[PDB]
Amino acid sequence: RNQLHDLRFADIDTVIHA
Amino acid sequence: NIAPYKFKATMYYKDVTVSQVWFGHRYSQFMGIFEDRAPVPFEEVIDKINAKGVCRSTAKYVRNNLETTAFHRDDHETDMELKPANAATRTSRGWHTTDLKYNPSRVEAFHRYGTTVNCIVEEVDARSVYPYDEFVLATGDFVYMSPFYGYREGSHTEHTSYAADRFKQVDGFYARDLTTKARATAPTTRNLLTTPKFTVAW
Amino acid sequence: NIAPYKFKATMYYKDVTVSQVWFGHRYSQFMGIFEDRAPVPFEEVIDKINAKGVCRSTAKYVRNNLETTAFHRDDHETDMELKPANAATRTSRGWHTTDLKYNPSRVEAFHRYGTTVNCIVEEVDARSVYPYDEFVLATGDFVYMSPFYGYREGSHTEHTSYAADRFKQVDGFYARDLTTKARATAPTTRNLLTTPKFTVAW
Repeated sequence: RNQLHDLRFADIDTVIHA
Repeated sequence: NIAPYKFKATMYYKDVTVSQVWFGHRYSQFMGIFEDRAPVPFEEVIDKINAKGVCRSTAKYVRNNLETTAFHRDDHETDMELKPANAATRTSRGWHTTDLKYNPSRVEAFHRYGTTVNCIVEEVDARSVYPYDEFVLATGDFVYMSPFYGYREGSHTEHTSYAADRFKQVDGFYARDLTTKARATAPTTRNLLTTPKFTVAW
Repeated sequence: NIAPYKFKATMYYKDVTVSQVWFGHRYSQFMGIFEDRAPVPFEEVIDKINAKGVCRSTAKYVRNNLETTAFHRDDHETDMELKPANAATRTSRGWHTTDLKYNPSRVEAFHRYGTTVNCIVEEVDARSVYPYDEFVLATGDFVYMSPFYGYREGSHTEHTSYAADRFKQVDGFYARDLTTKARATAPTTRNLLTTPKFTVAW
């Protein structure tokens, strides 16, 4: 459950840059 | 009886994440990331999450004896709507307000700090064993308070390790179902505890 | 059958470590250390580690939605030869490129940041249980992908939680033995997955 936090509550592939 | 006492509980916390980024001539690098689970106060859990299904875009809490205040994207306070989390096999229901982590804009040869506050609420299965003076959560976090602690009918005699101001009991509490946007027809006695890293309600 | 499905797997990751040091009048202190496990891309695992037994001296990966690039000792990209790790009782084979952690030179009343990138490759024993939709590694890291996932003979129907671009399958893969500098005489269907914190090959 703890390791699923990133995959459950966050985007893993989206990249933001400027 | 060897089976631990199992009961349903709901966790409330904000994933405060402030990262330091170094912008080079042709690359970007993380000079440091600080992740912290900020608890949600009773006022927000009742008047904002349960009452309207929204979380404040700021995290105000005490950490290392300091009143720290984190702002999402360094913007002013705003009510963020809670949405369901990404699907995961064999996992309880969970909701969050933010998905993309925020970082500062790119400025050459300069360090910048970008704060991210993502309100998170989850339904976890709590477990306890004799003498039932404390219980754990599905996330592995320990709660040093008896599950039956309260102000009614002698419940005040139960074990407790947190201060009096860190616990709150609400009578006639109508749980708001964030997914189906519904209100329970049964008034329930809801207990609330603000741990140093999260807020649990059962 | 209660015994979990056990199979051999190889992990690939770089221990990105950037530390902040404060140089006083007569002492040095660590104002902050940020440790992160950067995954190794498929191109480097195939064309550099397996093909030549070397790792790039830079770690390019995505973290908190940002394309971070870490350079070992802030130097230009260079091919680092992999060497065996220090001996340890009851431990599988492992190799690394760097041993000494790097810190900035001493300059008075000034903060400095020193980045360290140590490519690490290890052979870990993977375990899985029914329905075999995911597996764990000897390091305790979970991999949310079926061990039998693939593009051949209906393997695409297996469970997977990562994006399509995060998985790669190579046919006729000749594993390069970094210790005895040998090439296996048996082609295998090597699978590769780039997790957010490491790259596993089985």
